[PDB]
Amino acid sequence: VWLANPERYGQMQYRYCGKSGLRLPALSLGLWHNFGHVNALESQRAILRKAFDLGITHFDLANNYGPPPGSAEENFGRLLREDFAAYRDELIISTKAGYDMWPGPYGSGGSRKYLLASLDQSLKRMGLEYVDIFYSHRVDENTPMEETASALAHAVQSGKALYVGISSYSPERTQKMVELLREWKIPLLIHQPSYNLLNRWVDKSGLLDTLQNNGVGCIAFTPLAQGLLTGKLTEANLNSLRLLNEMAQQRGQSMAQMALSWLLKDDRVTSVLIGASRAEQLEENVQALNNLTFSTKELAQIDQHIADGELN
Amino acid sequence: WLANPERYGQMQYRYCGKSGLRLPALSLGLWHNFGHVNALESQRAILRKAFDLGITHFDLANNYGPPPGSAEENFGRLLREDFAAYRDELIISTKAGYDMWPGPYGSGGSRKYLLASLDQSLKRMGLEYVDIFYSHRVDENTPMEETASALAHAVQSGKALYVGISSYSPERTQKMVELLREWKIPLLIHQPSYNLLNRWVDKSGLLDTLQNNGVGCIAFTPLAQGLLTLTEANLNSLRLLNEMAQQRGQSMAQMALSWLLKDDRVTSVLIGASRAEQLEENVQALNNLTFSTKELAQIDQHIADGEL
Amino acid sequence: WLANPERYGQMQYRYCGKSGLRLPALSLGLWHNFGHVNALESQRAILRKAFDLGITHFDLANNYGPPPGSAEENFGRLLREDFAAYRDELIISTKAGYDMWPGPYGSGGSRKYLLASLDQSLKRMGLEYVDIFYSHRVDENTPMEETASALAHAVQSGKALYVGISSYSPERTQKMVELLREWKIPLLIHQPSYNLLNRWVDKSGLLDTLQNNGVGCIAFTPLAQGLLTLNSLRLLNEMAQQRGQSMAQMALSWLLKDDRVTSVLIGASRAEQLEENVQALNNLTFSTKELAQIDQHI
Amino acid sequence: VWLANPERYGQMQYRYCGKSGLRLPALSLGLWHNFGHVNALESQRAILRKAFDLGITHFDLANNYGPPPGSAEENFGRLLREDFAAYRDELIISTKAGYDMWPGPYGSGGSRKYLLASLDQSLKRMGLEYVDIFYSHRVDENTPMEETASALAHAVQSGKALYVGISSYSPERTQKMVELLREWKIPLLIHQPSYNLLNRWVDKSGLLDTLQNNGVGCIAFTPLAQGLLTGKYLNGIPQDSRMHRLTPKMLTEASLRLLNEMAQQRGQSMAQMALSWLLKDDRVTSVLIGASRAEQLEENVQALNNLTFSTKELAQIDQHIADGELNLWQASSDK
Amino acid sequence: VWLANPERYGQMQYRYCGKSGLRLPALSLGLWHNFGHVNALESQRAILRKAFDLGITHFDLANNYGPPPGSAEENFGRLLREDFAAYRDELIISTKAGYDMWPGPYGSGGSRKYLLASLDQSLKRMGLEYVDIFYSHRVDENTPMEETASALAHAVQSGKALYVGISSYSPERTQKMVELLREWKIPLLIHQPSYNLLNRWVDKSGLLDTLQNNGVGCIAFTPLAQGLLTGKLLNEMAQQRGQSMAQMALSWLLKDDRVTSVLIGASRAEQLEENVQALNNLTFDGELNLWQASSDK
Ligand SMILES: NC(=O)c1ccc[n+]([C@@H]2O[C@H](COP(=O)([O-])OP(=O)(O)OC[C@H]3O[C@@H](n4cnc5c(N)ncnc54)[C@H](OP(=O)(O)O)[C@@H]3O)[C@@H](O)[C@H]2O)c1
Ligand SMILES: NC(=O)c1ccc[n+]([C@@H]2O[C@H](COP(=O)([O-])OP(=O)(O)OC[C@H]3O[C@@H](n4cnc5c(N)ncnc54)[C@H](OP(=O)(O)O)[C@@H]3O)[C@@H](O)[C@H]2O)c1
Ligand SMILES: NC(=O)c1ccc[n+]([C@@H]2O[C@H](COP(=O)([O-])OP(=O)(O)OC[C@H]3O[C@@H](n4cnc5c(N)ncnc54)[C@H](OP(=O)(O)O)[C@@H]3O)[C@@H](O)[C@H]2O)c1
Ligand SMILES: NC(=O)c1ccc[n+]([C@@H]2O[C@H](COP(=O)([O-])OP(=O)(O)OC[C@H]3O[C@@H](n4cnc5c(N)ncnc54)[C@H](OP(=O)(O)O)[C@@H]3O)[C@@H](O)[C@H]2O)c1
Repeated sequence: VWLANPERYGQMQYRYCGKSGLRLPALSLGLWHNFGHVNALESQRAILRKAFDLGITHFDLANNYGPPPGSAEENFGRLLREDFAAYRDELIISTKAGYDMWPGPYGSGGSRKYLLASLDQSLKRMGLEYVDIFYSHRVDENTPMEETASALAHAVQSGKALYVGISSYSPERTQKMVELLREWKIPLLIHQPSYNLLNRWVDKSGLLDTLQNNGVGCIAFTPLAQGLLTGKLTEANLNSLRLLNEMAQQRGQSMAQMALSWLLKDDRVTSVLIGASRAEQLEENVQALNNLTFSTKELAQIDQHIADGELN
Repeated sequence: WLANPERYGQMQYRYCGKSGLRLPALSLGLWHNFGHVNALESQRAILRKAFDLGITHFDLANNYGPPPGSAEENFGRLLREDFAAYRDELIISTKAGYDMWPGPYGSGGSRKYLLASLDQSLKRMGLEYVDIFYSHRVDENTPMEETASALAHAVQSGKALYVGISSYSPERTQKMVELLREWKIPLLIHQPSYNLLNRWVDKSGLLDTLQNNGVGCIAFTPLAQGLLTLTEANLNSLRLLNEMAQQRGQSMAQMALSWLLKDDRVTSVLIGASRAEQLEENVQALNNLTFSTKELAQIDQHIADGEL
Repeated sequence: WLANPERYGQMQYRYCGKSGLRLPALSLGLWHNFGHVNALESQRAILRKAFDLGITHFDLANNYGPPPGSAEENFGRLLREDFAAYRDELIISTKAGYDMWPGPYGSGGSRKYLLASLDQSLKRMGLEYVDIFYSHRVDENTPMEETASALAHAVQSGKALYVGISSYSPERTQKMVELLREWKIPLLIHQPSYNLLNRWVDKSGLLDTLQNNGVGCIAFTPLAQGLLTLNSLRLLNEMAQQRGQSMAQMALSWLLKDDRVTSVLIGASRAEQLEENVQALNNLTFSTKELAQIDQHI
Repeated sequence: VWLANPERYGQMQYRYCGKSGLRLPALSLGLWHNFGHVNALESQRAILRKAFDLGITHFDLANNYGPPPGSAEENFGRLLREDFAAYRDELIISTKAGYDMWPGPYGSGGSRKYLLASLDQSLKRMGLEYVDIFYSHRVDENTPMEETASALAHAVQSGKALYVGISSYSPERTQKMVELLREWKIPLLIHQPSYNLLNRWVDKSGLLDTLQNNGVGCIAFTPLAQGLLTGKYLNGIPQDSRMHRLTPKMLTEASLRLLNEMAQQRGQSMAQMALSWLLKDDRVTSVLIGASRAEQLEENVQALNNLTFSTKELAQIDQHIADGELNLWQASSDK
Repeated sequence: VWLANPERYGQMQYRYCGKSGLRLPALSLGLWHNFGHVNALESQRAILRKAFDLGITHFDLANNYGPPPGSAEENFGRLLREDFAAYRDELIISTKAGYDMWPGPYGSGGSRKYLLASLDQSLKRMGLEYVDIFYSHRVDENTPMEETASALAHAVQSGKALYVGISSYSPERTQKMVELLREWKIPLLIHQPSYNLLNRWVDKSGLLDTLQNNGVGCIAFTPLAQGLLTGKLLNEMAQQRGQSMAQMALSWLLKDDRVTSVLIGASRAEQLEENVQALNNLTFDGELNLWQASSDK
């Protein structure tokens, strides 16, 4: 019998997702790594329990997370049944379809076949009646967005997803998906782009404007550039990373914490989607919330060191 | 049973019209050879070979057998036995429109027949849904509004992922596209008879209507039920068409299929089989999909000369 | 589908040993012609004709097909389609003992094999229980106490109404009667190979063991697989002609000439063969002279 | 989809269990270690697939195997569903109740309450309608054997277990259990004692004679003394070993260097000889090995190539291999 | 989510029930009163939680406990589902049939009809596959004991009761029930008689000897004479021992290995806390046996 921390909602920051009434935790946990059948279930269990005890209420999955593909969703479903029986309604669970999942022409892409068949498999693996958020995981340029949109609408209409989202769509495609979903009277909830201090296509492309103009949330994935922004590649690269680490030290933050605080420095990002291989990493990362302020000078110096090391 | 791991290596897949659904260039139909009059072991060897060759689309109708219904039952049986892990790699269709059961609700295009028939097909196959449900033919006594709305209810209720029509004129096809658009459903596919010796589809303007509306085309009786495998002039022309195939290094069947697949106007050709070896032969059509301008003229000329 | 209303008018039924169960004098076996290699419509026409002739007993085993299990599955399908309203008018048997599935639990007489096999058979046929469950053969490496107790568990648990054995010697039969009596279950039936050209049953004393213990006898391969349909076979055919019978009919009548045999378990590949075979019942008498001449030729 | 090795039944030896018709593989796999939630499911899957591909058809479990308790049974149930859907009827699956499993007075021991509640939990964890063998896992001197026996009989009668067994019972208690089960017309199938070259209470006590006289099988547990009889601890304690994760207290001055020579002389590893030795007698039905990786199964099954020992060999072993003081289950067998 | 006290098994004493392997807590909770639909569910919840947190693992019910009849079993089923979902297998739950439950000739007594139909209703009310102990609740002199026994034996054989018991049977009828149940290879587990300082028919009749000789446990009911032995001259002896009167009355029953358990009631948690402290000092007619009709037959 497991009891979650009664103070779990006392310290975490929650942000409204775009114009919706759904509040996401400022840090969410992704299950891309460390939740496959290659990882011991006890290690996974400790991570999920610590995340919920820190008030992280959003867990982000996809069909092909593991390895092997599907295993994160299965393991998550097991831990849900064992430790989160009483807590499902306090969690926001997402899954996605778009990348290679199973063999053949219906195992990848953006067709109605793949999306709806995949959603069913994901709900069965996780033991859920519905996900909170179902995503088109990437752009499929060979499926008309009308078809992808109508699949997402069917997920909602049928009660298999409460809300829908997209991931790695250009601003123009995002705008088209908002419009197609509006024809079904469904608001696009959220957009999940890769976004970190060293990868700012989101800024440069004008995505954040499209999102804000349409009331769509933003959840940043690989916010630590998969560990590059943690301190653990040319000479100028390393020297810049060293200087960024020194800025983080000046702020009283690890490099990881400053990378997260930077994404969260303004309202433009709803949540950052962190990974963890152990509970202590969650404890460190959520402390990013203790220092979300950057001076104009700091923001310039950060961009400058990135310019100087050619980390763009 | 384990499907061939290399099954997706050689088959060609085509997007169905403007949709994201990729059909195999050759699909298997179950019109013949899958009734209760046919041994289940023979059926099993055919379906297993089809999937091993990368044929992912299996086309059924309520009344396929004989007797009526039995193709769907037998398929369902084999699906459970051998394809338990593979449903989501398959495109399965059924249809309603011809005589299936006695009386005024057993044929035609009414909401009663279509929906009651879809339910019977899902139960016989053991499926929650078909990938493609079709109106199997035109019913001039049911308003197309009723037929279209029945197809829409199928989609809405989760009993069919997509819908199609079979043997509709270009004008009726265009009206069905429009009626289904009112429901925000794109018509996926049209299934006409179409082969070297039967080109109403081209001449009527059907292929243009399909392409213009982003509807796929799957050719039924692509071998003219074996003719492409009778007066003197007919036979003599078929002999010459056979010789052109020989020149190409193809059987007549393979050339007949390649010809339909020579361009993007056809999504798929719907072949039958009574044994596994015929599937092996037919899919080799993909090795030679090119026809010169001269070849296409000579083919049409021999067809003209034999009055085929 | 409606069964012939006169189906009980002509068939002869015999009490199985001392029990109250009446079997038809001719029963249908599904050893051949009911596999996935045989079209279902042909199978359907055979079963409908058998029931229309009053044959109420259908004999199956786990490994009947081919492939193994397919007879039981095809039977289950036809039961559901055509015999939905008639299950309680039918006596259905199955068996375990021969090779069914790979490995050490897929053959023989163990509790593991018999009880697992029964479960698979009931699932393949779509039945809550069989009327008769059999040990299909002797397993000299499993103690009979184990085999018997498995059969008893089948009865106690409601998976089989009665139990039987097949191809057991008179001595092993007697032991199985005794082991089952310890459970207060009477052995219903013995199924031996028995025909004009294979009479170990007579020579061994089996029929006496069966009668003494009230156990029924159902003869399998009663036509020696079709052989009883060269110079001696010619003369046996001439005796059949003299009786106004086909050779097949005489072979069956011969087995049924005594109260010693409850039923003969025929196979059929088409309906017409059933129609011919049941007419054996029109001439069940043999003179002493005939019986001698038959033995003399054969 | 997964396909088992078609030749899986070509090399393994199967032995009739006592006087029953149940044939166990001469090597069985136990899930005491390496199948908990602390062990990756992929590693477990590779072990079970290799075991079945070698013809090992018997998997032995217990309620409290893991860690944590219950997790071996849950993981096994998952793998059964995923890889062995078509093969359940080719497997012999056991579980047990008798050690500490859950808190309180009903969570340990031999009572009808504990045994029947536990069997239900094991079936639910494994996703099975029944186990092939249900055991009383040890002696409980405070529960009358009549109660324990009757609980095992209810397991059989109700269809939750095909056969029943006992583990670590003295010859006298074994004999009583055979008698009490006979009153229910159930034959006791099997006895599971600790038995290896360095732990021979089974020989000394007369247990093998009791078992044969009652037609009861014998499945030898810790047949490698947990790894000690593998030689893996002759020149150091390896990183990837149970002892680094069974302690170095067991490596006393008191055998292994001598035994290793004898094994070399036979063309066997020490592990193989240890197994062959248990299997030299037709009264040992099987040896119940553990494995932390597939390669260990491949080595161990080759024990079956050399099951013969000369009088001299047996004499030297009896002379020169003293009790190892490693029977951690002696409490049960001394009652 | 509710978590039971992790030290719940640290203080309670457990006793083997007769010759069986089943260990009952020395104090068990009965639901005769205070668990009907006339009692707030929150109050009931606080009592059961405290009982378990003190290591009391046995809860004793009957079909007609309430009021109204059946309601204790229903309330208990609810609380089981809400707070004891993870703990069923740590609990010993009993029910009974024998007194008036429903109208008519099948609603009382010892017939196979009443006992088996009643067991099915009890299991449905409590949401349980089986009870740990099913009892014949009293003697029915108009049903042959062979019938009652066989009904108890069917409960066990069918998996609806793990063990069976009897309540308020004379020594002679107890002995007959032991013998009848042995013909089914079932040992009678337990006898539940009224027994307290002011009501000792159990001693005088020879029942404790019959029980011990047959390996049957004894669970004492109305051990506080319903509250009379709580205080609301004996009180002065209790004071001398450093005990409340209640504690001394319970200690007295538990002074011997003759009593497996004393079956207390409670209307609030604090009474459980007080009563279990009886275990700290186990060393040493009121005309109130309202269940004497049954024990006199
Ligand atoms: N939609 C998409 O296309 C997409 C693509 C990628 C990811 N994502 C999502 O985003 C999530 C985040 O991606 P990611 O795993 O690359 O996240 P990240 O936050 O970029 O890196 C996470 C990893 O960095 C390490 N780490 C985390 N906190 C740390 C700390 N305080 N100090 C040192 N190291 C630390 C851990 O790895 P070690 O255990 O190796 O130390 C952890 O597993 C995923 O789980 C997934 O759901 C989505
Ligand atoms: N317990 C055991 O060990 C065991 C072993 C074997 C059989 N059996 C049982 O015994 C049953 C009978 O075995 P069986 O099929 O060999 O029996 P059989 O009656 O000796 O031979 C039947 C076959 O003979 C042919 N036949 C039948 N009637 C005929 C007629 N009137 N005219 C011409 N040909 C005729 C048919 O074969 P064609 O028409 O194809 O030539 C038919 O399939 C089985 O179905 C089975 O249930 C049991
Ligand atoms: N009834 C009971 O009370 C009881 C008690 C104990 C056990 N058991 C049963 O008996 C089974 C076996 O117990 P056990 O695992 O201690 O038996 P074991 O066979 O004495 O020990 C097996 C361990 O030895 C190592 N090993 C095996 N083969 C090897 C080789 N060829 N080379 C090197 N190392 C090798 C492995 O450990 P590492 O690789 O991790 O070092 C493996 O996990 C249990 O799984 C359970 O089913 C029952
Ligand atoms: N088999 C049968 O025929 C039969 C018959 C009767 C009972 N029983 C069983 O035995 C159980 C016990 O019956 P019972 O409730 O009369 O038993 P009891 O132990 O004689 O009395 C319990 C009652 O005494 C009062 N009390 C308890 N502890 C106290 C304390 N420490 N200080 C002050 N007052 C205290 C409480 O009543 P207040 O707090 O409201 O005053 C409580 O409801 C029943 O629940 C039932 O399961 C069986």
